[PDB]
Amino acid sequence: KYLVQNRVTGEIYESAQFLYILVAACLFSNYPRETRLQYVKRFYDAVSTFKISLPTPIMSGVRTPTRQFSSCVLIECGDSLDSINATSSAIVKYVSQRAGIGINAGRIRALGSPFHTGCIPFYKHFQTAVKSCSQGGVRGGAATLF
Amino acid sequence: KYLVQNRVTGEIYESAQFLYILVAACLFSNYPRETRLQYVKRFYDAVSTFKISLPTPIMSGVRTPTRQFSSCVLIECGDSLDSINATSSAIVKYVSQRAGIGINAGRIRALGSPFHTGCIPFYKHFQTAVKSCSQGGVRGGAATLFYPMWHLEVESLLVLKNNRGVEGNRVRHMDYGVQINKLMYTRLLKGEDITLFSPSDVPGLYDAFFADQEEFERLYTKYEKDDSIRKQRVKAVELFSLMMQERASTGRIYIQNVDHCNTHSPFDPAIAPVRQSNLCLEIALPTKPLNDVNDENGEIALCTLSAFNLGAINNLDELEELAILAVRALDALLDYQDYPIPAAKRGAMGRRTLGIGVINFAYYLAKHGKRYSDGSANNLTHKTFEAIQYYLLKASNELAKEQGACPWFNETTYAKGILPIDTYKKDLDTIANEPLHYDWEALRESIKTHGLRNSTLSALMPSETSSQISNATNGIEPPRGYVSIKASKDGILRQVVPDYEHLHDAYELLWEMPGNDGYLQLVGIMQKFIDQSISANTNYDPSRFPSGKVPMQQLLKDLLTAYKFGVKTLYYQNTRDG
Amino acid sequence: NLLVTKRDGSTERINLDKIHRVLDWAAEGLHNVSISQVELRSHIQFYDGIKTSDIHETIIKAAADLISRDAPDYQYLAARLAIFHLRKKAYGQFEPPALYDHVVKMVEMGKYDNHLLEDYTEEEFKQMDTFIDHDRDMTFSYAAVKQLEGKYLVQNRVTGEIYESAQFLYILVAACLFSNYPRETRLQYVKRFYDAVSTFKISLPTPIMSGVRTPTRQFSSCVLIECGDSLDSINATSSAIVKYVSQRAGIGINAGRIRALGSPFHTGCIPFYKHFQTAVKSCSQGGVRGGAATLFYPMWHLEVESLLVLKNNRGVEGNRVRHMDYGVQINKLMYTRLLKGEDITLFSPSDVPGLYDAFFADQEEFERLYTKYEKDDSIRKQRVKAVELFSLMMQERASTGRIYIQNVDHCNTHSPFDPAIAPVRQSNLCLEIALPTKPLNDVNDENGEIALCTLSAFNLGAINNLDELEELAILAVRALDALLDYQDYPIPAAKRGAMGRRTLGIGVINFAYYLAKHGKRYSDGSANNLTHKTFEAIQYYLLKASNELAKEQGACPWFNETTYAKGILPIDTYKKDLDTIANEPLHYDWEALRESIKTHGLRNSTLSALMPSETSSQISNATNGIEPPRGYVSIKASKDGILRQVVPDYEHLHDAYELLWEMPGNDGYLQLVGIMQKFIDQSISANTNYDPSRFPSGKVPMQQLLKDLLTAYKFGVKTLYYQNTRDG
Amino acid sequence: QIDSEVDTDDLSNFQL
Amino acid sequence: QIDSEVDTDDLSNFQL
Repeated sequence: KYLVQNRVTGEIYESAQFLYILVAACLFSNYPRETRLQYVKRFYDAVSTFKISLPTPIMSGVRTPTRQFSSCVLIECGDSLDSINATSSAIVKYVSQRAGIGINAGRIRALGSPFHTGCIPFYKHFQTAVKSCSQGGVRGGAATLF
Repeated sequence: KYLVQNRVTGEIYESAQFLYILVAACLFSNYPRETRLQYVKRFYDAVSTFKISLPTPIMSGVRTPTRQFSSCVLIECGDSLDSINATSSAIVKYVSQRAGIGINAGRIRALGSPFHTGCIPFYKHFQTAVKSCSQGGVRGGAATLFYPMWHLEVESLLVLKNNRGVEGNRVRHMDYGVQINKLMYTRLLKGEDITLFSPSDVPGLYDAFFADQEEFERLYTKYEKDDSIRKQRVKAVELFSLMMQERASTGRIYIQNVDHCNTHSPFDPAIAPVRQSNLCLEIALPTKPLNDVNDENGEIALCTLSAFNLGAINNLDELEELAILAVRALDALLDYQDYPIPAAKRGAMGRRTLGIGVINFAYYLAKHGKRYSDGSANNLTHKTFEAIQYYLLKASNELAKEQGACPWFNETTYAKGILPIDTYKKDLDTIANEPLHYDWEALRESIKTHGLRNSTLSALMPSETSSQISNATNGIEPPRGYVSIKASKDGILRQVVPDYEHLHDAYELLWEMPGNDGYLQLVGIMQKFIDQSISANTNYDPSRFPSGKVPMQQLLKDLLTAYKFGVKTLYYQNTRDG
Repeated sequence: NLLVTKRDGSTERINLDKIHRVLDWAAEGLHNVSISQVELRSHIQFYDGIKTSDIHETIIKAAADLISRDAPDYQYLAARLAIFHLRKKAYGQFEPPALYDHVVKMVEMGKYDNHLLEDYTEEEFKQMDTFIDHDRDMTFSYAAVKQLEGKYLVQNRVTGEIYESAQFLYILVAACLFSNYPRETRLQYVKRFYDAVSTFKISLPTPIMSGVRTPTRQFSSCVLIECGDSLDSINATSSAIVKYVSQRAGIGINAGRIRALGSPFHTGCIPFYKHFQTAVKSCSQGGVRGGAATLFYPMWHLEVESLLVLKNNRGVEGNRVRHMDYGVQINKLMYTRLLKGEDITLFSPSDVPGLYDAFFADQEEFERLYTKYEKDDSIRKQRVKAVELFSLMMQERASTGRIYIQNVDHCNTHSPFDPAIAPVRQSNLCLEIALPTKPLNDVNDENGEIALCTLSAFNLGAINNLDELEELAILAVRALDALLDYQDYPIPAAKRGAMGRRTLGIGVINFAYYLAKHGKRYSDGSANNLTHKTFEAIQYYLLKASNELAKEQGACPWFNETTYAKGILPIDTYKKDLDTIANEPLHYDWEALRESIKTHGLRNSTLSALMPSETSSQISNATNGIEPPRGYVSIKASKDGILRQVVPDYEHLHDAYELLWEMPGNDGYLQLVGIMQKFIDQSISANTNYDPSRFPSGKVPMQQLLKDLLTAYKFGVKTLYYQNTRDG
Repeated sequence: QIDSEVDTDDLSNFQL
Repeated sequence: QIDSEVDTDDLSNFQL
C-alpha cells in the first residue's frame, strides 16, 4: 500500500525512510528557512519511530504528483431534487478518489407527502453513486447514511 | 387520465368537449383575433371527431395551471464524471415529470482503461436515476440505453437483463438499443470477425460510425491493423447470435441502424448527427452531451407528438387541413410549455422538432381490403405515407412563410434542397411501383426559399391510450385479436376492433401472419417518407416452427431484411405462447 | 427489377413467369390447391440477389406449409416442386441422362459398384432405360421425397450433393439383386421388380434401398444372438454385438441362460447386462442416440424380480440398465399359476438340468421337470405369488411401455421349426422375428448361430385384388433370396444362420387403409374374415414362390429341420380357439401345396413376419404396418420445416378409418393379430393401447392389463411389443 | 399411473 | 427457446 512502485511492472522504486523524509519535506515545505529543516527532522523522527501514524492516502501519496488525500467526506442532502442531484454528483466525484462517505438524508420527505414516492428510491440512487467506481458495482467505495 | 378531476376525493369537474374546446383555446391563444377563433373551431372539430389524436400529458394538462408536457427526452452522455452527473441529474428532473428517457451512453470508456471500472456501475446509476420517482423503485419511470455493437464491453452489455447472473453483472430494469451499421453486417455475412474497441482508444472512430460510413471503414481497418491499440476479437456470427438470443428471450434488446439514420435523415450528419433514439425507438434527433445540469452548450432532444387517425379521414386530401392543424397546434405548444433543463430548451427552440404519426392503420388496410403479410398493401402504403409527409412539409412551409423558419434550420438536409424522396434506401424500388402524386419539386423550391418551421415533422410511435379514445387499432400494428381485454377495479374492460361486423375477414390478425417479411416491407415503404423513425416490432409464433423453437437463421434473416429495406430501428420482439 | 444469383454464381433479371410455369406444371391434376396462394407466400420472402437454389426452397416450403386435411394435394405439389429441384441438383436439368451414361459416370466416381458395368452390356443398359418411367417421380408425397432425400438417394454426405433420382435407385436395385440371373430370364425380372417397387406394390428396408448398387455389402439390419452361460460366450456375444452395431443393426439378445447371482456369475446377471448395453452403445453418437437392443430371459429366472425393474429410474445405478428393452418369456404353466392364484417358483437355469430346454421345446416335459424341482428341496429356489410377479411385470410394462412379452410355447408349437432340432428361443428388437440361434464359443465360432432376417413388405393399398400377390410373392422372395447371396457376413455364425435356413421376413404395410377401403374396423370383429382371407392369400403365395424356387434352385441346406419338411403347415398348428372368431374357409389348395412341399421343399425356412414400418410406409404414403393411425395427419420435424403427411384418401375415407384412440379397447385388434398369426411363419410386432380417460379416475386397472395379456395368449399371439399410453 | 387391483376369482374363470 | 443453428453460407448470399 505504501511504497512508490509501478502498477503494471510491480517494480519498487523506494524504501520506507525515503517515504518518511519526503512526506516530512512536503508537508513542511512552506515553513520559513529558520525552522523548516528542523521541523522536517523532528517530524521524520516521529513517524519513522512509530510515534505518529498517518492514513494510507497520505503515506502513499504525499511526495508524488497527486493532490488527492482526502479519505472521508460528510455530505448533507436537503429536501429537493436539486440537492439530491448535487449530493449524488458530489458522492460520485468523491468515490472516484476512493473516499468513504457519510450521507445525512434525514430531511427527504416521507412516502405520501404532497419525494411523494419516498426516500428508498433516492437511497438506492445514493447507493449507485457510492458504487459508481468499483468492480462490477459492488466491491470498493462505502457509505453510512443517517 | 384525461378529465380534470380531484385526485384525492375522486370528483370529476369537466366533460370531454370542454377538454377538447379548451385545449384548442390554449394552443391558439396567442393567435391574432383575425384568425384565432376559426383555428380554435377547426381544431376542436378535428379532435372531437377523432381525426387527430394527442398524447396524454397534453390532453390532461393543457388548460390547467401546469406547463409540464414533455413526455419523452433524449440525453447523450460524454465520457466524463461531470457529464455522467449532468446526465444523471437531467434524468431525475425528467422522470419526476413522468417522461420516458432515451440515453446514449456508448461514449463511456471501457473497463480497465487509463471508468477504470467501466460501463456497468454507471448504467446501474442511470437505472436508479430513472427509478428515483417510482412507486417502489420498480413501477413506472422507463428508459432505453444505447451503445455501439463494437464497444469493448459489448458482450457483458448484451446480457444485462438476463436474470441468470450475479447482481453486479445485471441492470434489468432498463431496455437497450444496440447500434449497428453496414460494416458490422458484412462481417456477419462474409462470416468474419468483429473487432471490439473502447471508444476512448480509437480517435474519430465513434463520430464516423454515425456520420461517415467510408471514413468509419478506413479508421476501423486502420485500428484493426494497428496492434498497439487495445482490442478484442469476436466471431460476427456469435456476437449477433448473443444479441438476438437476448433480444428473443427478453424481447427488449433493440436494434438501431445508425448509417440509415444519417444517410436518410432531415439532418446533416456533419453538423448534427443522429446518434440515439428514445424509449420506443421512433424518435431520431441530434443531441450534444452536457458539462453540467445547466450547461447551455448541451442539447437534449425533446419531441412533441400527435397522430392522424387513418380510419376517420375519407380521402387522402383531408390531410392538408389536418396537417395545418396538427403542425400549428404542436408548434404553438413548443412556445407554451416550460423547460426544466436549459439543454432541452436549446434542442426545442433551435430545431422545433415534431413527431406526428398514425393510428388505425390496420383498420385502414382492412377497409381497403389489403393485408400485411403478402405485399398487397405496398403501393397503398406508399400512396398513403407520401400524402402524409407531403402535407406535413406543406404545413411547416406555409408556417415558415408566416412566422420564420426554425433558428437552426440551416442544419437540416432540407435547407440544402434534399428531400426524403432523394435519400431513401434504393431497394424500396423493387417492392412498390406507386409513382409520386404530389408536386415534390414545387415544394423542394418553396422549401429552399422559405424553409421549414420544424426540422422534423413525422415519426410513427406506438399508441395505446390515444387509440382507445377514438376506438382505433394501435399505431401501425395489427391487432392480436378481435376483442381487447383490459382489467380495471371497475370490472373487465372490453374493446371490439372497429367495424368488426363488416370487416372480420378483412382483418389480418397479428398471429395470422406467416412471418415478418410483409410487415417489414411496409415499415420500409413508410420509412421512405418518415423524418424520424418507426416503432416497428418483430413477431414469432413458436408453433410455426419444428419442435416449437424459433431458429437463429430466421432471426438473422429478418434482421437483415429490415436492414435491406432501410428500416432505421427495430423495437419489441413479441413471442407468442400457446 | 429483382436480381438473382444463378446455379453457378452471378446475377440476372428475375423471371416470375418461369416460376409460375413450374408451379402450374406441379399443380396439374391436383385439387384444392391455390398456385396464387403459394405465389403470395413465397414472393414476399424474395430479395434482390437471392441465390437461385433458395428460390426453390422457398416455393417448396410454401407449398409444404399449406398441407392440411382439407387441402391434402399440397402433398404432391410440394413433392413435385422438390423432385424438380432435386433433378436440377443431380443432373443440371429436369431430364435425367441416359441410364448407361449415368451408371458409367457414377462407377467412375466411386459411388456405384463397378460390377454393374461388368454384369451388363451398354445395350442391356439401353434396354433397362426403356423400362424406366421418370414420371413415377410425380407420384410421391412430400414426406416421401424428404425420406428419399434424407436416407435413400446416393449423396455426398459431407458436401450435401445428390447424385441420383428415385427411378435410377429403383432400376439399379433391381439390376443388382437379379444380376446373376441367366440372360434368358434376367431383364424381364429386372423390369417386373422395377415396376413392383416404383409403383409401391413392394416396400424394401432402408439399408437395401440406400446401399444396393453402391460399393458396400452391409445390408443386415437386425440380428439375433444367443449367449451361453460362460465368460467365453459372454465375450463372443459382446464382440458380435459391437461388430453388428457398428453397422447400425438392431440387436435381439437371449441372455436367460446366464446363471443367477450367488451361484457356484457368482455376481450374476446385471453386470453382464450392463456390458451388453455399452456393447450396443459402443458406436452411438454420445453413448445414447442410436444403437438399439431387446434382451430376453424367462419369467422363472431366479433374478426375475430385479430384472423386471431394470429400466425403472427410481433405483441406484447398479440396479438399472435403462437403455435396452426387455422381453419376458412366458408359457402356459406360468399363466395357469396366475389364474389358479398359485405360486411361481424361481430357479437359476444352472441348477435345474433340462428345464430351460423344455421351457421352449416341450411343454409337458417342462411340466414334469418343473414340479419335480419344486418338490426337490435340495435345489436352490425362491417362491413368489403369481399375481404379484405378473403385477410387477405389467407395472413396469405400463410405465416404460417397453417390457415385452414372449409366449415361448406358442413360438414352438406353432412354427416352421422342429423344436427338438431347432427351437425358437428369443426374438429381435421389435418382436416380429422368431428363428433358431445357437450360442457362441468365440466371435469366430463356426458352431454358433446368429439369426439374421431379410425383410420386405407388401403394400395392401396398391394391389387391386388378392391374386396380384402371386407375381409379387415371386418377385419379393426371389429378390430377397438373391440378396442373401449378395451381402457380406461379418461373423461366421451369422453366415451359418443365413445360408443354412435362408430365412426371410416379408410382411404388410397400409393394412389400416385396406380395412377402411373395405369398410371394416379393428375394434368390433367386422374385419376377422377379411383378415383371414387376406393373410391366407399372403402365406399361400409366399410358400408357392419359395416352392417354385426350391424346384428351380434346390431347397435350403437345413430344410430338413422345418416342420414343413415333415409335411406340417401353419394351417395345421394354429391356436385352436381361432376357430371361434372367424369362419372364413380356405380358398387355396393347401393340399396340392402340402404335397409339392413334401416333394421339392422350400428355398427359405421362413417367409413371413409382420414388422413395424415408418420410413417404408412414408415413401409410398401408407399407414404403418398393421397399425391404425393415431390421427388423420402425421406431423414430423426436420430442419427444413414441419413435415406433414395426410392419411391416404382421407377425402373419401375419413369416417371409414378407425383412428387408434377411437378403439373402446384392445380385444378387436388382438383378435386380428391372432387371425394373422395363423398364417405368419414368424411373429408380429403387436402393440397394446390404453387411454386413461376411458377409466375411472384416469387410472388403467391391473385387471384390464392382465385380461388383455391373457386374451392375446388365448388367440395364439406369439409376442407383445409396445404398450402405448395416451396422454390428454 | 395404474390401479393395482387384482381379482384372482375374476381371472380364474378364463380358459387358456 | 431458440435453436442456435447458423449457416454462414446461407447468409452470405444476401445483398445488403
